[PDB]
Amino acid sequence: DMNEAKRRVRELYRAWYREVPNTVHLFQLDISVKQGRDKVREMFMKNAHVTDPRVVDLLVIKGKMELEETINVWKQRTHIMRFFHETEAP
Amino acid sequence: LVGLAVCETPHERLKILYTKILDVLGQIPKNAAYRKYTEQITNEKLGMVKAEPDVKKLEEQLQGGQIEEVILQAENELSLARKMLRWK
Amino acid sequence: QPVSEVGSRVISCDGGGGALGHPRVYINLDKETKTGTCGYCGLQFR
Amino acid sequence: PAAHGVLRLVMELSGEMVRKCDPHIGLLHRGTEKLIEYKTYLQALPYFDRLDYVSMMCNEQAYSLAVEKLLNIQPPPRAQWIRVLFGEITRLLNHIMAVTTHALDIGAMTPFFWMFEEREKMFEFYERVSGARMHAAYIRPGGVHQDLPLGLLDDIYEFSKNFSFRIDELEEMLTNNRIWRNRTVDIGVVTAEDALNYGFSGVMLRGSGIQWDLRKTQPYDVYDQVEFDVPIGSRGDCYDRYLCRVEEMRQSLRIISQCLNKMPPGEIKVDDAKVSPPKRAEMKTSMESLIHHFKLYTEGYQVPPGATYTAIEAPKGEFGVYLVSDGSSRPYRCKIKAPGFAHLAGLDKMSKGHMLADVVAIIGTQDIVFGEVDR
Amino acid sequence: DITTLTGVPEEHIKTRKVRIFVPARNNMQSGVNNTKKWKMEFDTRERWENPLMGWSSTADPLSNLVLTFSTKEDAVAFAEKNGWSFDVEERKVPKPKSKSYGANFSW
Amino acid sequence: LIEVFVDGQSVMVEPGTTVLQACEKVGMQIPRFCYHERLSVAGNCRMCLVEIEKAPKVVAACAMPVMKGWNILTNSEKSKKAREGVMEFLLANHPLDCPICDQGGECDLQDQSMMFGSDRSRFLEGKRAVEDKNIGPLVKTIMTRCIQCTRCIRFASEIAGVDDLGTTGRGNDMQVGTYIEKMFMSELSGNIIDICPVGALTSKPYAFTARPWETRKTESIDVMDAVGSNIVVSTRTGEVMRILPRMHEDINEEWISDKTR
Amino acid sequence: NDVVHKQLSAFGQYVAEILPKYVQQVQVSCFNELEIFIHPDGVIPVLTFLRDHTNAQFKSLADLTAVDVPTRQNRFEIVYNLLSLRFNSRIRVKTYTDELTPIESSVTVYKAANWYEREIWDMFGVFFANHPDLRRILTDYGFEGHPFRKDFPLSGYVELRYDDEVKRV
Ligand code: SF4
Ligand code: SF4
Ligand code: FES
Repeated sequence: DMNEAKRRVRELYRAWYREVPNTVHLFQLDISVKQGRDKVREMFMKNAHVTDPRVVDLLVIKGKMELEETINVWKQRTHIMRFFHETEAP
Repeated sequence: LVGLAVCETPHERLKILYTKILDVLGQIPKNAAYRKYTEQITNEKLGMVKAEPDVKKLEEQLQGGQIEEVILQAENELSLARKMLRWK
Repeated sequence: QPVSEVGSRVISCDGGGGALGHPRVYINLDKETKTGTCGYCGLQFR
Repeated sequence: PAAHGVLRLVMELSGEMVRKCDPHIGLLHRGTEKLIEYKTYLQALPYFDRLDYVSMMCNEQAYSLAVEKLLNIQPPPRAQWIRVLFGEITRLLNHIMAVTTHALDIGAMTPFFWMFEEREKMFEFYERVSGARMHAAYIRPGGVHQDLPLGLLDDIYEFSKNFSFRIDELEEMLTNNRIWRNRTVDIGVVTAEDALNYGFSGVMLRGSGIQWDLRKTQPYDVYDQVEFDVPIGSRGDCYDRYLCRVEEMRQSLRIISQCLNKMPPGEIKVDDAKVSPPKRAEMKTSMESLIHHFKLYTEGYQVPPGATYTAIEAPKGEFGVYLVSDGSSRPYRCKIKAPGFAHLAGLDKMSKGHMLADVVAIIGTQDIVFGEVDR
Repeated sequence: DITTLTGVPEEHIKTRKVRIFVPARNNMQSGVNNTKKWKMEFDTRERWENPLMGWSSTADPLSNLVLTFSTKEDAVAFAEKNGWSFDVEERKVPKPKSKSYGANFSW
Repeated sequence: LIEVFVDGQSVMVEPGTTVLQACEKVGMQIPRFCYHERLSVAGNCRMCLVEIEKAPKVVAACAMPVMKGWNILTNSEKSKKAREGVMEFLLANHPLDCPICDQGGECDLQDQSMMFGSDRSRFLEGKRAVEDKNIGPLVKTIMTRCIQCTRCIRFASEIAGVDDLGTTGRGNDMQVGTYIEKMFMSELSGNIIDICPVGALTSKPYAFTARPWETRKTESIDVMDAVGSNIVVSTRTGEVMRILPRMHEDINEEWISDKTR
Repeated sequence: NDVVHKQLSAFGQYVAEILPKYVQQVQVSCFNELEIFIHPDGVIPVLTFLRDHTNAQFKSLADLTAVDVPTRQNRFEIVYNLLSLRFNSRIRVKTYTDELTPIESSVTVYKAANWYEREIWDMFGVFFANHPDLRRILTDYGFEGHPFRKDFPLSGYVELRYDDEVKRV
């Protein structure tokens, strides 16, 4: 059931949020240190209407691997800067 | 075989093998045919075990190169039976 | 190119040589009012 | 240079010992299997050369078998003799490349240049029959492409008789060279059963002394009619695998003799025009010929719906094709077993606690090629 | 719904539609084989021309995609699992027809 | 309604109705040319021969109506030898034109040659070939590729209603071309370009422009008329190539106009 | 050969009787390839015995293929080749799976399947339970959508390119 999985995702937000300044530091990202956090919150808003049982936990499975990668310095400046779509024409 | 380790006087260990076999499978209800076949060959092979104190033709008798491995095959069957009833 | 002519009737044009030109095809000559241009070769006949 | 251009083995090394190598393949995942599905059978064949590219012929042979079973069709015998013959010259190619570059990784430098002269002379043969120096899309599902030119077999003879001195001289620079011995003799042993659990294939098995080998075991061609000695290893150290590489080279060199001595006259493509395109002299002068030509190249041949797993003794190990005809002319799914994939999976178990140079040598005994791993 | 699981950009689960149907026989053909079995074609989008060489350069991610099926209900349910907009169309088997060589010779 | 056995299984088939229609009802498909529903049956082009469960000689599938618990082995070997037998005859004269003939992508004759016809040639003489008969702004007659499934005349006399074109002569040299130069214009003249079995009759305006395996085949409806007939428009990437009718019982049924085409 | 078809047939019957809590059917492809079916929950127990002797000493996975098909109540269709050595012969068990149901990992039973779990996970949606470490391989980092999903464009939805204004791909 839901809610049991929502706590998981909150835990995940804690992990991401706290990790972010380390990400900006270690990666030498020049994104505003806030911006990554906000963007995290946004990505968390992207599926903020999913309602199926198993699908959400599956969502935190696919959510683990990314912090799993940034913590291991897997991915890179390019790969993590990728989320901001900054080169796109409006 | 590099992992294979030489084991003198297999026969004793063999008797422990087939006995542990028949015993651990001894809990099988007659229902499933597994007990039937596996006992069928088991007792046959073991019959050869008592029948063949010598090793040099013994492995010409079990029809398996290096009986020294197949004792571990039976060892696999032991944990196999350990699984058979967990599977019910 | 000059238009090739033969007093017979049907002729076969391979485009020059055997197995180095276009697939063998026979150009009919039922109408003398027109030349018999080859399908692939592009060589007229009459 | 030791990473073969496409490996990212990140590892948490200590002072200089490794603690765990962590391979990250996919650095050359060109994405093959998705592409294959959209292209008809005859148009899919080249991908296989593009796979284990060092061993370009045996892959083609693996495929053409994989189709002929589905298609229920048997090559004229001469074709089978070519298919084994170049299967073997390729056997020599991969072993040359393997033993050599494995030496180059540990700095031998020289044997390399002594051998690639020869390897170039072998590419003169792919050059001669296929028209390409390598990636010779020459083996066909129906059997074989063009017949080989008259002037060839004596030429192969003249080379093959003299190659053995070369391999031998190589062996004089290596097998006794006790520096080379010390570097590779206690690494990296794998338990003979533990190999089997990981599904190691080909030489990586024989090094640990298990008897198995597909050419003797489940022969697929005229291997019924060739005689050769499979060289079992013992200790399972890189050194034994090396001697297996060499000895298998000599044995292939035995096979070449027999194939040269029994190479029957006859056709080479299968008679069935529904599958094998008509010869040019014929297609240009009779209707059905031209039509089957046309449809074989337009739509391509259909295959009965079905599924299979063929496997053959590719030099690195068994090469495995699982494919499923939908009945259409485009195969539905074509999973490709890559023997290297399993090996490289087994590596980190095989290489814990070993010195960082030794993991480099041991990558080489795995004789892996990443193009095959990433498929 | 599995929209989050697929990495597909929202644009193409939204502003376009699938168009399930059983394909019509090519009429030049007299054959019937390819006719049967549902397939799940998507709608066409823009495709312009390469300024150089005149190639038909194209933007849309997934124009060429197409999928066979055994039953229509399975297809609709399929797209529903994907959360897809759809345009189901009827199988349109020809009516059986009477034929008679001798009716040609009534009088 | 009579019971009848397609090769094995029983089928409660409609009374009378041709053996062809029976196997059509079980869905197994007999090789065909001259026959065409929405046209008329004819005994020429005996590529439809099939073997009776017991009666020694094969009969045309679209001829004999089924009756009285018949069984029919479509896959019977004698049937197959029959079909190869005929196909070699059809291919004994059809000109080596596949690469240039505009019908080349999907000509039914090709596919029938693949599925059934023996692959080796064993004709070894000289094909007949014949001069063209010019016919109008549209159709590109070539003949020679003609196989005398009369079909097109059965189209003309029975639907277009014009009977200007027709068969001529006997034995070989017999021709489906109309005698006399006179042009054949009609409002259903376009549909024959669809109906024509091979490349013997193909649309001049579209000619050479494209190949069948290429074009995408969108489904829609005509607008030149409010009649609203269903169609398959065909485009070679970013540009329309050719139109074809899409069959629909309420309207066009496999046909289409001509101004729309 | 008739012979092999016989032996595989009888052996298929043999296993069919030995453990029929789950063998849906033991079809023999006529070109000598046996292949029993399995209820998806039943993967571990079958394969386990498949290593375990009776004759089924089929050690070493050859592969862990994952055929896809858009139809069916559950689309993805997993397949396991296997090889026995002393009796030199190959069989091929296989199952089926929902887009969402987590079937268990089979790494312990066949030993050399650790890489495959990761493969099929990143080439498909399907999840294997009791797997020590599923993670992406054969892809880029992010990338997201599984390929080989039988849908999903080969050209994908993305591309990299280097951009000087930001000095980065
Ligand atoms: S159309 Fe006429 S010519 Fe072109 S291929 Fe089919 S049959 Fe041969
Ligand atoms: S016209 Fe069309 S139908 Fe009549 S014969 Fe020539 S090709 Fe066959
Ligand atoms: S349709 Fe039966 S004879 Fe041509």
